[PDB]
Amino acid sequence: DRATWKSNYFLKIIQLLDDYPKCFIVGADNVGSKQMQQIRMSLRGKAVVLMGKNTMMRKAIRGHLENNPALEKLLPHIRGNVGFVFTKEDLTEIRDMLLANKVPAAARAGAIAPCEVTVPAQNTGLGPEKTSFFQALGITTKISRGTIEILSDVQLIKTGDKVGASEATLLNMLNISPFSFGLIIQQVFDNGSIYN
Amino acid sequence: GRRPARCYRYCKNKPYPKSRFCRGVPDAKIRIFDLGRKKAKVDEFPLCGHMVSDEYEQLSSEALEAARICANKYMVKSCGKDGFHIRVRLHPFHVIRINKMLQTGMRGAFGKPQGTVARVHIGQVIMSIRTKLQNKEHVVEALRRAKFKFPGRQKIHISKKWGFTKFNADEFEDMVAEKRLIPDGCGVKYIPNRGPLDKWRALHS
Amino acid sequence: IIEPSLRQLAQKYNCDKMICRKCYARLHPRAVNCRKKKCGHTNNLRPKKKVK
Amino acid sequence: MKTILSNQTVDIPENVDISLKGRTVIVKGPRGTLRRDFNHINVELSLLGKKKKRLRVDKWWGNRKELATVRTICSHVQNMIKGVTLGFRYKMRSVYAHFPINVVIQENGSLVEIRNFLGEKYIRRVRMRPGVACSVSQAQKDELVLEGNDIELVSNSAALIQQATTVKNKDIRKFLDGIYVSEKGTVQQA
Amino acid sequence: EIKVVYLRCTGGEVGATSALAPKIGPLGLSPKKVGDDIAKATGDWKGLRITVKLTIQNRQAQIEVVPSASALIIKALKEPPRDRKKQKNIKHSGNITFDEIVNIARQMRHRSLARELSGTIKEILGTAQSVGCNVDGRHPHDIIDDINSGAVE
RNA sequence: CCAGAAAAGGUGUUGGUUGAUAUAGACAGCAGGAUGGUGGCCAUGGAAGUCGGAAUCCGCUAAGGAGUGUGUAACAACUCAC
Ligand SMILES: [Mg+2]
Ligand SMILES: [Mg+2]
Ligand SMILES: [Mg+2]
Ligand SMILES: [Zn+2]
Repeated sequence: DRATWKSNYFLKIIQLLDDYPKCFIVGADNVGSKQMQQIRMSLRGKAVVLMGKNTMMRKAIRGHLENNPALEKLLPHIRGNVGFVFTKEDLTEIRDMLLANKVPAAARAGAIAPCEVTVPAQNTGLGPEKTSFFQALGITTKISRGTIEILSDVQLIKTGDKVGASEATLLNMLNISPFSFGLIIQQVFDNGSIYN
Repeated sequence: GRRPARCYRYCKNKPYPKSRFCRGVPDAKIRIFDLGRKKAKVDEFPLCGHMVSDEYEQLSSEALEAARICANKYMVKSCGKDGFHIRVRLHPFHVIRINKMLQTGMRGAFGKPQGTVARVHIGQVIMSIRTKLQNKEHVVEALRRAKFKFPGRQKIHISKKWGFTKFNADEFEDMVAEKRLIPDGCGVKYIPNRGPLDKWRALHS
Repeated sequence: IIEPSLRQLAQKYNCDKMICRKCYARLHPRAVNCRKKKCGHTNNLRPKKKVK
Repeated sequence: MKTILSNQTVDIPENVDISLKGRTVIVKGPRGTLRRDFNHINVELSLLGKKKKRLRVDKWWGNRKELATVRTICSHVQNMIKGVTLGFRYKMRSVYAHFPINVVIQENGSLVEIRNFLGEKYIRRVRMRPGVACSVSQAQKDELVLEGNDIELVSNSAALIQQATTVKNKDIRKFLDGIYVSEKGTVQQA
Repeated sequence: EIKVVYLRCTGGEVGATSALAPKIGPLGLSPKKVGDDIAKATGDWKGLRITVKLTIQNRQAQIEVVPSASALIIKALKEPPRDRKKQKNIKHSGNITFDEIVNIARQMRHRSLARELSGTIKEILGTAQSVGCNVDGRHPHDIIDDINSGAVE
């Protein structure tokens, strides 16, 4: 049950700080479960990424402060959905792999937009049967060669706007979605030292 | 067909059973009294819930079967088709009478047998269900929705007895391990320290 | 003929309600007990039947 | 159970000058003054702190049916502070399937004539409340803006013109027309 | 030009119900030329549900079989295949054993939709009681064997 | 006595019994995930978690049911357990 789950989590965070003296305090903000499964399974030989209740990691580290007092610098740097990357491999190669493994996620029907979604004026591959998904946004379309030609560029979703459920579907069926979410690393712990 | 059951409700008359003197009694329509996986051992249905009456009244033999079907139909949905045992523990014996009018009047008044009814004392187990100890709320809800078929007032009490036995649950497996009572189906047999000694030898052999 | 966020604005006031089984009254969507004393603040509610 | 004491302080901001005449409060600031007598509510309103920074409502020996009226008083004082600092802008949009709802504003924000609702020829003349200024907003095609100080006047003058536009004897689930309250914000922001 | 399409065909018998035309016609080529070749190219599957990728170019598509973990195990259970008369309840008893289960786990491994092979044999032994099979005792018999008596790589 | 009411209910309110979970940070509430084998096997014209019958595992996990509900011809899209 949940009590022995917490007590096992204490053990599997005690031994993962007794093993690796080198850590990343990385923000797992709004990444997918499979988009973390890809990175976790890909770096399995070369990293161990860990998450959990931050108010549980506070007391899990304070149960080690009996032994290693250099872990106190981790405590003010656990706020928000932030977790651990444990390794004995590198200092910047797996950093660049964290930077390079981030995947452009699909446009959620209600997520905030970080960047200026627009569509280039082009001939898509949808076909004439699927014009009503452009008519819901008011895109002036033309049928050529059995597909749909978007005549002009459309600024449909701008930076810092709500992504509508109607205007999120045509991004999915045009198979372009600029929302690349990944790991947003901000605090490094390496042998009792912190760098940005 | 039959008159409303608010008429034949209180235990007014003497108990007047189907006998040599009262003949021609029409049969009470409850005839299956216990069901479920009634072919089971005592070890595998420990838990038991009783619908206990709290009025001295008469429950009709039709209401008994209605409540039995309502308590069965819930647990074939809930506990699977062989995860319980309902035993209705009120067989109806009191036949009730009817003076029907067609003009003679009240003269020569003694009723024909109409139906059979069960006279229920204060604090008496009407129905009882045994099942696993994990199906506790299923017994509670099944007896609750079977309460609405009876008139009057019933409470729901989950007993301390191992199933349909008269022995307590905290002592049942102890006494089985001590070989003081042996299983024979729905119930157990209690062995005293009083028999001839070959019956002691035959169970310790 | 109508735009979808406007029809959702209209139907949160017209459609998206609860309706009580007894007394037939109209309640807010997160309702558990009826408002009317005429039904005894009863507990059995239903949603409003959506249009087809 | 009578509890012995319930209280809840309300931080009034810097620009608001609040005073209280016995139990009747007066909140003054940029946009005007609001007065609302609580002479039904049977509490202790005390304006503690010099610089006069907090209002404090006390209830002594109250069961829960009258302890419920403490954050009620606090929320009326907070909506009384908000409508004098920031104001109350209720925007409300006219949803129409076929016939356009033609709203014209008369008596410089105090009367709303609603025309052509479902093609009907009866015109809805709805008077506003004293302190509320209706307007047809620019940069949005059919949106009414109700601005004022008292939230119980702004919202009631919204609900009047919303209940003036109802269907009769038809399926309300399909004839989804009328003016409906869309956004409940402040007039100026912070 | 280079494209890819998918279709979930039915094994050995050519499906008369054309699920081929509405995805091949607007791409240009004949669908009846291709959809009969899918079924003979599968061939040995012969009874089951089989997903098939087809990379399609300006000249022709290419027919190769996508493996499924529940389909590779039931082609390995080799029961006498019923014809199109389609009777009841073909529920899959029988005995498969551990070596060819590991060999199917090889293909789920090099699919690269997997963990290491000691985990893949567990998550594919779960498919044995999914289909309903019996390695003289299914994954409840195989809970504590792979715990400390594994035959893994 | 005796001159009128019941089964059934109530998030009205007041007591009372019993069991839970909660600073290893709960209940709400607002936000982020809600994955893979897999569109699990039977079946069905079509059932991809969501009409049906039995199963109900594993892996990755901080975590996610061979799925609580709304949906679909079937998906999709949303929602819930966690
Ligand atoms: Mg009558
Ligand atoms: Mg008598
Ligand atoms: Mg009509
Ligand atoms: Zn009601």
